Formats: sequence, structure tokens, C-alpha cells
Amino acid sequence: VVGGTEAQRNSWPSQISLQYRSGSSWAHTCGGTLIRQNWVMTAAHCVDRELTFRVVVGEHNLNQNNGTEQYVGVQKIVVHPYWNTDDVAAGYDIALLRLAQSVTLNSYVQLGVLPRAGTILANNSPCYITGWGLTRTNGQLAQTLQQAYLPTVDYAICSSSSYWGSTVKNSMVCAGGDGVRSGCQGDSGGPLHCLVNGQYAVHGVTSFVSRLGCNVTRKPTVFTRVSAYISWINNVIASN
Amino acid sequence: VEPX
Ligand SMILES: [Ca+2]
Repeated sequence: VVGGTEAQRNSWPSQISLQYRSGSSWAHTCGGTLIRQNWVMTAAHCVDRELTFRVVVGEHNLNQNNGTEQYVGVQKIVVHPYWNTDDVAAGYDIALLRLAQSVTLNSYVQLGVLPRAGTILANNSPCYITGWGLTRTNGQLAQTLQQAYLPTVDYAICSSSSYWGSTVKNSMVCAGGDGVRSGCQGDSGGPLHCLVNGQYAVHGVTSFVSRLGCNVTRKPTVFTRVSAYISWINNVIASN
Repeated sequence: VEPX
């Protein structure tokens, strides 16, 4: 997250850190949202690599013991059948991870609230992106969870020539684009929390940013629109 | 496009 602020320890309990085994240790690669005690929602591009993944819930500082973490292996990965690694702009950048064990819920580990199917946010709706992603374009991961206020940019505007053009689809949510705040590498797969009817719900799964940089004016961060996949999500969980 |  570029241009973010450090999140409070218990502000985003559904946020998870998806890590892969690197040598004798683990490395954070993406974010995700805990949606069931044994299911995590993340981006499909996060799991394209044939790596060994683990999920960490109740995480705050990637480099120090917080006394609230729970580590669990990923038992099964279900990527959306229409996902094409060579075409992120086509959409379907979503995957569900079934955890080897069901995590324990508490103040630091909670299920993310998903929006009602088909829900579309009005332009400039209040949302926060959270993650441990790069704090600057071509920079380094944050040590502590970051959050950045990123108001949505509706489809009409986001798909205009000045913005993303045909690159963005209606199956996506755009947010930010002010040139200062944005998601960045390492935030992928994480949540876009938007306040609706007094309750924050996860409306987006961080998908992509501009090849020119993370915080680029008129190139808002693009997320997979969760409300477009409610049936798919329910179908996967019910069948696994 | 840049998957992040
Ligand atoms: Ca920690």
C-alpha cells in the first residue's frame, strides 16, 4: 500500500497473509480474506506458481511475534475456471483456498463480510485497501499492516479513455487513482473494505495496477468485484 | 495490466 497509514491491530481481522516457503523460511506474497473458518478468498494470480503456501491469520507485523498469529497450510486451491494467467484484464482473478485446519475466531481473526450478489457501489464510495504490499513503486513490503483510503471510481469513469479504457470490466471495482495512494505488489489478493449501511464489507479482491507504477493518477487500483462471484463462491464451498 |  502506497500512501497508507499503519492499521490498528484489531481493525481488519479478516485480512490474512498468504506466504510461500522460500528456503528455510516463509515469505509474504499476497493478501487474502478469511471467509470461512477453513476458507480464504484471494486472487487467482497469487496462486499461479506451483509453490507451497500457508495462510497466517491474526497477523500484524510480518517480522515480529504479535502473540496473535495462527499458521495453517493450504490444503486445496480452487481457481475460477475462467481465469487466464495471460489475460488478467479479462477478469476472473479470484481463487478460494481450503485450509488444512479451521482457524479459531477471536478479536484478531474474524470472517470477512461479503456484499449481496450484484451490488454495485456508487461513484466515490468510501473504502479502505489493506495489506503488507510495497509502500512505494518498486519499493519494499511493509512490516506492519497498512491501510489507505481509496474511494471507488465507477465503471463509467474507470473505463473511460483517460483511465483504464477497455482494460477494466464491469466484473471489477476501481478505487483510488489520486496519484498518491494505491495498492502495490504484495497487496494482491487482499481486501477492499467498503462501508455500506454502517457495516464494512469486502467488495474487492486486489487484482492489478498500472505497469507504469502503483500510485499513478487516473490509474486507480483494480479489484475483482466480489459481488459478481457470490454464487461461484457458495458453489465451491458447498462442493468442497 | 500489472497483477499485484
Ligand atoms: Ca507477526
